Amino acid sequence: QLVLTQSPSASASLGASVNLTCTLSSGHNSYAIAWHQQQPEKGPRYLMSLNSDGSHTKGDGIPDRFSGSSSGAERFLTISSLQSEDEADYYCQTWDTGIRVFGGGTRLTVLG
Amino acid sequence: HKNNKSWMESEFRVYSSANNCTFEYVSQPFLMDLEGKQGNFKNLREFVF
Amino acid sequence: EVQLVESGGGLVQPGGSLRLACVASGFTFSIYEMNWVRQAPGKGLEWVSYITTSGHARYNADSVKGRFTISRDNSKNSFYLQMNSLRAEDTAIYYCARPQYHYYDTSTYHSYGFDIWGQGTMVTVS
Ligand SMILES: *[C@@H]1O[C@H](CO)[C@@H](O[C@@H]2O[C@H](CO)[C@@H](O)[C@H](O)[C@H]2NC(C)=O)[C@H](O)[C@H]1NC(C)=O
Ligand SMILES: *[C@@H]1O[C@H](CO)[C@@H](O)[C@H](O)[C@H]1NC(C)=O
Ligand SMILES: *[C@@H]1O[C@H](CO)[C@@H](O)[C@H](O)[C@H]1NC(C)=O
Repeated sequence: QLVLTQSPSASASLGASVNLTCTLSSGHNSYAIAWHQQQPEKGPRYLMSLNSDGSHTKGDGIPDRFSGSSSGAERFLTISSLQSEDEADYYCQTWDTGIRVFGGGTRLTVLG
Repeated sequence: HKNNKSWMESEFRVYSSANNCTFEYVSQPFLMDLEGKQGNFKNLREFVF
Repeated sequence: EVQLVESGGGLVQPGGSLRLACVASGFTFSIYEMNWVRQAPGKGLEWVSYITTSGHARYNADSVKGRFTISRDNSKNSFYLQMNSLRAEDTAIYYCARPQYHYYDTSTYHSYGFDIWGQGTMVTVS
């Protein structure tokens, strides 16, 4: 079925650049994805979408540092000037015929 | 198992033990995964004996 | 635990022949299908191919120009991508990933999403 592939960890000093990336299958390159901020001990807080063209939108309560992109059959996302509050777990999610899928997790040991 | 978390078929309850063996064969599996494609299609596996 | 390590670096010309390895440890190799990963310098991931638990492959995703090839040594608990022609753009670290699709799975199929990546091997080529 679905490959919604996520990075278990990415490490760099304060200033790195993601906002985690997801990998899709060949048969469904063009479907949009979404993520949920399940930061440790906290519930899923909705932040992190993506459309197939990489147009960016801002959530509530966090700066404009965050960006996005797209290339080929995979989906790529970016930040500039990483900060501390990005310790969280994330959950890729696309839409199918009457199914919420919800994908899988991104328990992330990013060293900040 | 909790400590290994590994799943092993090292179980034998269809047969109690083995004996009088004639033929043994190791090859590519008959049933096919083939999964990876998305959608609502189902893995219909047909066989003739 | 889940952990992956790699080996097989080398500086060569395009069209060369080397042996790329993703040693899979901490889990049963006999039931876990596996992948390979490339990370060009400052460039994003492009997956190439995989070998299933039985030994079948699919060389799609069109970033490969009919160049990368894969294989399997299921018994020795190491995962190999049968390689030839290491070319200029392949200056990369190769964090290889274990799919979570052990071939006994229930519930909704978010399996084979990679729950761990490899230690990585740096193969600089130009
Ligand atoms: C861990 O794995 C070992 C073998 O890799 C298991 O060993 C046998 O497992 C069978 C199946 O439950 C038992 O009936 C045997 O009594 C085990 N023998 C020995 C010497 O261990 C082991 O049970 C597994 N255990 C855990 C906790 O993961
Ligand atoms: C990156 O984070 C921002 C924060 O609001 C989020 O809105 C955005 O969707 C993320 N990137 C992409 C490409 O969606
Ligand atoms: C099968 O094995 C048993 C041993 O208990 C033996 O008595 C019998 O002759 C064997 N039969 C054949 C057909 O090999």
